[PDB]
Amino acid sequence: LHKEPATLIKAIDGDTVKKMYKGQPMTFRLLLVDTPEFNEKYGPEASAFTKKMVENAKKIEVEFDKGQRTDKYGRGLAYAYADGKMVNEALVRQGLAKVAYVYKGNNTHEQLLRKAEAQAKKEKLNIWS
Ligand SMILES: Cc1cn([C@H]2C[C@H](OP(=O)(O)O)[C@@H](COP(=O)(O)O)O2)c(=O)[nH]c1=O
Ligand SMILES: [Ca+2]
Repeated sequence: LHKEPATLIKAIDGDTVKKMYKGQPMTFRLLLVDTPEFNEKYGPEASAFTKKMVENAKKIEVEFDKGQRTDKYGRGLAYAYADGKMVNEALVRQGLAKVAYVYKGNNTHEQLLRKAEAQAKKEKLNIWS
């Protein structure tokens, strides 16, 4: 896989971020994770975590996996990076997202994210508290 440029347009919630990619607006849904909805417990905390991470970044990048690049809603499916740190992993490591939606052929970073979730669980963080 490889990282590609994008710019932030708007953080939407814990696991959706609108970005400009190849010069076009696109809503990205973060691969391999599930944050709570805003109306659910830890939903506002997940939204805030993602928002701060992408708004503070000097450099946003997206990385597509090997398989489908958009979902049935037209959302881009990618790993998002903020100054080189993966947002998807950081959410899971903080107990603000579960590893989820692991479809075959778009699962390159699965084991990395599962390791983060185990550590969040051991620490009883947030969702795991
Ligand atoms: C993360 C992800 C979600 N989706 C779909 C599955 C779910 O369909 P349904 O909408 O029918 O439940 C939905 C979950 O996204 P949200 O967690 O954003 O709701 O998005 C994909 O198809 N591929 C993916 O990689
Ligand atoms: Ca969600």
